[PDB]
Amino acid sequence: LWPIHTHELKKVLPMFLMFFCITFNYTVLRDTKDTLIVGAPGSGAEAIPFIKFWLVVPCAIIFMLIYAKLSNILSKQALFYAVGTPFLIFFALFPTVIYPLRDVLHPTEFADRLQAILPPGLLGLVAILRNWTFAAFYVLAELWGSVMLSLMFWGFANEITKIHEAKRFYALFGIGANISLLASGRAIVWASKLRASVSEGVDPWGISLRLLMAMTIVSGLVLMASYWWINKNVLTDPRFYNPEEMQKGKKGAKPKMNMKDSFLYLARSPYILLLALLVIAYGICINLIEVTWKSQLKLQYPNMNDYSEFMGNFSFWTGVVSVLIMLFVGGNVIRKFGWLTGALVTPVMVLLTGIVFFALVIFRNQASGLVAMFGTTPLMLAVVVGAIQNILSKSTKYALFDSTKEMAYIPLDQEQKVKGKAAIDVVAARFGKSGGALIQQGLLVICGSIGAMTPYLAVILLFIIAIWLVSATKLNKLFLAQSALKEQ
Amino acid sequence: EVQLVESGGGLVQAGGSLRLSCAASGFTFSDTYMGWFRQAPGKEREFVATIDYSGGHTLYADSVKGRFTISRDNSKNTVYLQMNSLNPEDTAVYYCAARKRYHYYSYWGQGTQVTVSSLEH
Ligand SMILES: Nc1ncnc2c1ncn2[C@@H]1O[C@H](COP(=O)(O)OP(=O)(O)OP(=O)(O)O)[C@@H](O)[C@H]1O
Repeated sequence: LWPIHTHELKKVLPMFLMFFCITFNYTVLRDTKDTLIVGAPGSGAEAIPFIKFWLVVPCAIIFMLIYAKLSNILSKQALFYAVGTPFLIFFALFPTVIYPLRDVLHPTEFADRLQAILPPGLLGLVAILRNWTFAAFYVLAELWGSVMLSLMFWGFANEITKIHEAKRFYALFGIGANISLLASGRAIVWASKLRASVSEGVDPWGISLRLLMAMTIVSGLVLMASYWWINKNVLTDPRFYNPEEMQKGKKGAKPKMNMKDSFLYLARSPYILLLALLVIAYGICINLIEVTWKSQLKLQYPNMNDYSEFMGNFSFWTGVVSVLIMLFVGGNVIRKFGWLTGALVTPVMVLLTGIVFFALVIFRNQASGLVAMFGTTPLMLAVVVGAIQNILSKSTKYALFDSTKEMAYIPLDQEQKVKGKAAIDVVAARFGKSGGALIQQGLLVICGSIGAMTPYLAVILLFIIAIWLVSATKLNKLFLAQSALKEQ
Repeated sequence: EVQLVESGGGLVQAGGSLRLSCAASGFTFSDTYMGWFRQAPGKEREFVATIDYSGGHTLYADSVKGRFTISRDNSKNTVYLQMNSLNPEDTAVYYCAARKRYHYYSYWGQGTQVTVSSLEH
């Protein structure tokens, strides 16, 4: 689609370019960080739940504090530059300085001397210390995705966009995110399949990493250039933007509740409680399967080039399925089949594509022999099923799960509406991710490996989807009742 | 009806070679997915190799990859399995399996027994 007028073009094209560059970098780094962490020497998918908690969220709080104290000393555009340019500096220094020195910075000797002491479940924790530059890459990719996408760009947009433009501009950005998924997938596939220079002695992944980070640097430079252009040619034009507009809404400056003044609001009434249960269950269910799926990827694609090429193809097909969804099942299913079915499609889809995946992962030897008669191994079949599950979730999230969340936010009174919305999006925004990481950390420490914890992940996934299904079924009763009295 | 029968089993030595046969009958051989399995006494039946429909796609077990090669002949109805560099771990009764083009269950032959320089009895 292209639902933007002709006069708003000069304002939206720099915005669309900024969003395209930011999402392109986000996808490239999201795939490259998994490639680096999972394919590292002495590392694997077990390092992912340890990073995502013991490095991502403390660095997240550190960066949020630095940003909050920096916004008061720098101007808005100077703040954007001072936050975005360190990212580009790191992504230019990584493949040129930090990755070539990865056999000098990484303390492999101390790392294995430590691993010989810690329990075998802390292999994912000693893989952080063994690959601490790859861990810094993971942290900074997560911080790109958080800061430069959700905080920086979206604050810029919500500040400079008009309310009468916001819906169309955000729909255009939603379709541009899928177009950038397509582009970043093709670019990662190309940079990975560029396993050229047959003359050995060079790192085949070194060239791919140089190409990926070079595309990232060019995209970040185009981002900075479009930001400068929209500041010097648009945000100073009294026709597109005027700071006399958002002051009305900023009179009541955003009162972000800390954690627990909302943890009690999640206990005020069963409505917001069940909605928080839905969000938390989604956040945990999406994370529970990803670590096992990435272990299966490390098994199927040992070297970093094939892993990154699969991640590129996976991003490309996530983009394809996202475009198909946004074009066909955009707002169809919710209004066609009620709120309960729209809220239940995602849990039952995760349930089906997760029990199949965990059956292929647990019953490998039982399946290898029946699947072998179909040309594939249960490892490749589990990889495919996990990729299908991830694609379906990341595709019909924005159209099936978020669309039912916000639809449930409707029949509430404005006070409880905004307060409970803030409560959910302040606690369960990570609570789910951090909990899905902590569950996997505990299961790795207790069980001892990823292959040994997968029978317990399936039981936990069934115990959470059961909560997800029962809470969505109960929330549908309080959603249908309150909607009827709101009519009169 | 779906009679499968194997041939070529026996013994050579630890590191020898054998060529199994699957001279089947009773179905459209050009439209069936064949393959070879084995079941040592006390172990579970594992697969050795499968041949797609014409020889394009072959899937070997990671324990026999590079050593064994599976080949069919849609004209001369028979599935072959050229076994080379036989290890003492290879001793088992080898079954030939056959799945139709759209079915989901594989028919099994009576299986031929293969033994190689019996290891420590
Ligand atoms: N529709 C979307 N298109 C592209 N990116 C998105 C979309 N929604 C959210 N994001 C990005 O992804 C994040 C949402 O959670 P996120 O996807 O990070 O959890 P996740 O699935 O575990 O991914 P990650 O591995 O990055 O944590 C946000 O930080 C945002 O930057």
